[PDB]
Amino acid sequence: RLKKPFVKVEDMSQLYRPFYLQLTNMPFINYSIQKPCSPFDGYCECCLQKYEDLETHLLSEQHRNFAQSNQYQVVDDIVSKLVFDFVEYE
Amino acid sequence: KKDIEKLYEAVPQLSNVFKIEDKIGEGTFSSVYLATAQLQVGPEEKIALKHLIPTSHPIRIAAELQCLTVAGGQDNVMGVKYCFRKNDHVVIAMPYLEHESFLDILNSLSFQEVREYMLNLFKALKRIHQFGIVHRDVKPSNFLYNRRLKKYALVDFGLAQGTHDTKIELLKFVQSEAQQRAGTPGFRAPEVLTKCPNQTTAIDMWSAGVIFLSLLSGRYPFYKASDDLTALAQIMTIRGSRETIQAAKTFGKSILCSKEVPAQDLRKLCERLRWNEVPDEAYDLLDKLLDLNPASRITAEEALLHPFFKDM
Ligand SMILES: Nc1ncnc2c1ncn2[C@@H]1O[C@H](COP(=O)(O)OP(=O)(O)O)[C@@H](O)[C@H]1O
Ligand SMILES: [Mg+2]
Ligand SMILES: [Zn+2]
Repeated sequence: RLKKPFVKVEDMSQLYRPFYLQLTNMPFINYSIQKPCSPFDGYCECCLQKYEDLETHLLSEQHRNFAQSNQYQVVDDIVSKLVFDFVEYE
Repeated sequence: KKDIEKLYEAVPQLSNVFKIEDKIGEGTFSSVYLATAQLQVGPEEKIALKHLIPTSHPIRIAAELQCLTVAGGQDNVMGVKYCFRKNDHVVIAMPYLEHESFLDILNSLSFQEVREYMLNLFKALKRIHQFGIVHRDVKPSNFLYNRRLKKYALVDFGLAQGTHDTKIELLKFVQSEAQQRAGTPGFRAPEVLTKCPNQTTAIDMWSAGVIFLSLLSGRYPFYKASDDLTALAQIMTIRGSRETIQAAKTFGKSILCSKEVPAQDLRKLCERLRWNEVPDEAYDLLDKLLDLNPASRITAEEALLHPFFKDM
């Protein structure tokens, strides 16, 4: 079936879908190429949504709602554990 | 430059504390700035401001912070001075460690410097592993090295996960990569590349082996691959396709490969690629770090006891 060369990986217990690699050629160790060359030479977690423009997603109301909520208390809990030792200016 | 101004705007409190000079890092999850601040205690200090992408979940941000707070500041693991937040904008402040580019120093390290580098990487890995942190992104850009000062720092816990019995509480709430946040394919262990559900601290030891491989062969990046299976194909060409298939069976993965390729002798591989008197213990340690079986792969603690590191 599969055109060569190929690599195929599957889970022995059906947990994953099979996946594949096919290239023109398998990796070849190239000792002739000079050092240091290799011898072989978005989504928002907060809103649980794929976005197209970071800046515009950030400026959306659903992102604004999450950003200005109690959700970062987990971060503030740690920060309150740290000593501030910089000089602060007004 | 507009980045500097927009960092100030997103986190106004930074204005009162830091003179932000330069942008010294960028990745998909963070930008890093170099800054100057005054310490209450007296001197000025150079500071690294790590600005996390505002899309990161609070749990992910908190987890990295917690790794820095709890495990860091000791044994070549970066620590944290403070952390600043306005809303979804979170900036971690760390001591700035001036460091070499890995490429630039690669072909100029003495062999003794290569031993020290590795010894110091294993101290950091030992530290984090005692806390049950799997780093998941060990590679030269996350291991900072100051050649002049002989100073070393493991950074970047943005991809970290917890072992089953992790001491970092927040890491329990971090979605597993195999369950659901991907590193550089070329530093990822076969059990990561094959999406093994069980990924232990052993994956970090593999990555240290890849670094060690670069050091011994003078080639960086050694595995140059844009995806996981290409890196796996390249690993098979080094460690042998038969040997890789056998080992993968032991962790519940079945690999089929078109061309059978033989395992390479590590010494001859590195020597042909690349000091006059590299001991056998170096290639023996390398062989253990690049153990295809994650159960038998050497641990950070055992690595520090390895004959390669007598007497240091
Ligand atoms: N404490 C620090 N001192 C000096 N440089 C740093 C420090 N932290 C990060 N950097 C620089 O910024 C780069 C990116 O930081 P890192 O924490 O790895 O985040 P990411 O890889 O997500 O961009 C690093 O590879 C390093 O060069
Ligand atoms: Mg990094
Ligand atoms: Zn969002």
